[PDB]
Amino acid sequence: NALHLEPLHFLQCHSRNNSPKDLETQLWACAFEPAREEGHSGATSQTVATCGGEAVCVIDCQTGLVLHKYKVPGEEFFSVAWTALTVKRWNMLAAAGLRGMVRLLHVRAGFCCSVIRAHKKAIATLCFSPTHETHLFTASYDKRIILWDIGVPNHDYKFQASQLLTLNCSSVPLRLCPVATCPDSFLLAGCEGGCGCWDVRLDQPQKQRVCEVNFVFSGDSEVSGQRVDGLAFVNEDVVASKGSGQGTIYLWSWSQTWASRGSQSVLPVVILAQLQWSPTSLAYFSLSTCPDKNLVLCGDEEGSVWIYDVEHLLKQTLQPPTQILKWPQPVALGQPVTKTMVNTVVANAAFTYLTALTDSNIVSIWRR
Amino acid sequence: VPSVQFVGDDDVLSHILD
Repeated sequence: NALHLEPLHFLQCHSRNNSPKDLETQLWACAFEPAREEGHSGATSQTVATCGGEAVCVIDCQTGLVLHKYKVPGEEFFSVAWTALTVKRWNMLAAAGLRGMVRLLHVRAGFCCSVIRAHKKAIATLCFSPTHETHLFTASYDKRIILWDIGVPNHDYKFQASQLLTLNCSSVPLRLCPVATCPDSFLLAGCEGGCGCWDVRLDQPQKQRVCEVNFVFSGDSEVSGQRVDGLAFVNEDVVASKGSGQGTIYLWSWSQTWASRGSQSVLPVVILAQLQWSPTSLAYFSLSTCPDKNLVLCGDEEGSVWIYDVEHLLKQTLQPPTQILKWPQPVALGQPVTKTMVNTVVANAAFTYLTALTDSNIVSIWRR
Repeated sequence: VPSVQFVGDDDVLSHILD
């Protein structure tokens, strides 16, 4: 336990039919709330939004209490994302999934402000611009990524959303990731068919845009054209990305890759290092990062969290994790939950709280 | 090791409404 992490809570709060027996609902996404005041980093945020089944929960990591819950019959929520708006700061929570609708929650006030019918198919994931807090990307099974401006809320807390760009994908988009050094100019997306970069500059005049560069990670025909289901920046230049069935997380340089590009629409990335991850062929284990601590985080099919401190690596063969945080088999209904999978793992920016979501209707909360 | 804590709808502190 080199990172000195301890399990704090295992919350069963997305249960179907309000049942204590639900140890099966898949939890799909989680996101720490920003600071509640402008100018604060929010790095020690201890409030996390989670979604799964018909529900979005907002949880205090410290106490484990569910502060807020939003439930929509017949929805299946796949993605949550926060944005800090200036109205005084309002922390808005966007939630979406099966129904193709973005539901904008004013959490503190206790209600859903507005709903955007963004797609006619499910939304796989949502992502706000870090710099233009009203700009929202929605990625859908209709093989589009749409960039929205949700606008300012009117006096009665209503939003009038407009469409800024449509990004056309050759396969379903799974994971969104703005380019760290130019997040309103280029967007990365991990898709069922690999990882791409789209030009999202609004000063270019085309409104429907195909991928500018499709990336290549391996010359192995066994992996060519395979999904990229985890994608995040470890620091301003270095991207961590992965697919399934490869036992590997790739660390690559945005700047060196982009510099090599020219006009090529298909481009091998400049790889900096490769990390050993689980060998599972199972799909949709996403990764995340904690840049301030130089960490990559990725759950696996046994419910472990692989943790990599890549500082020394990136300053100077598959590299091993720094720590593998095993599933601690907490007791439910008096019996150990001996098996689960952790498909999403997210830490606050200071790495004082870590949340690991399972396929067992359990939100795992660890403290450092 | 904490056990799994069930949080039912009546245990939530606040429900968000439409």
